[PDB]
Amino acid sequence: SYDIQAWKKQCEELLNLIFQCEDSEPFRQPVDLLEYPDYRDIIDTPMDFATVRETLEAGNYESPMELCKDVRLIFSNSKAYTPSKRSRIYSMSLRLSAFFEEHISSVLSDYKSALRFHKRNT
Ligand SMILES: CC(C)NC(=O)N1CCN(C(=O)c2ccco2)[C@@H](C)C1
Repeated sequence: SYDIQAWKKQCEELLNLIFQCEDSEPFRQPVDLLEYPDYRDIIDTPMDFATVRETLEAGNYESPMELCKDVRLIFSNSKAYTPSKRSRIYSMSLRLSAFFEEHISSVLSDYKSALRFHKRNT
């Protein structure tokens, strides 16, 4: 399975699954700096799943590792903002993260395998 390009549609389909999860609701759009006027004091780099989908569809990811780093930033930002480990929105974040990690591992493995095959004889 040595298709170097296959990660992109695999990531589009996984973003579609994430958008169907009720747990994605708080993460589908950039945080509004009205309801949370301090947000930028805590969080240096906002990220959300619509920004990730747009960056992918623009042709602005070179690899599924870069997409993975942005998705993990959504979850670390939610960790940085939660008052406790017992919030609705942080709790939703940890379930969505488990689901994402379960599905992205094969995408990453297949991509890195494809790149090693492409360099086998270099
Ligand atoms: C719908 C809109 C785009 N999202 C939004 O307003 N958010 C999502 C990010 N966020 C958290 O991560 C959080 C952790 C604990 C409590 O809140 C809050 C600032 C609320």
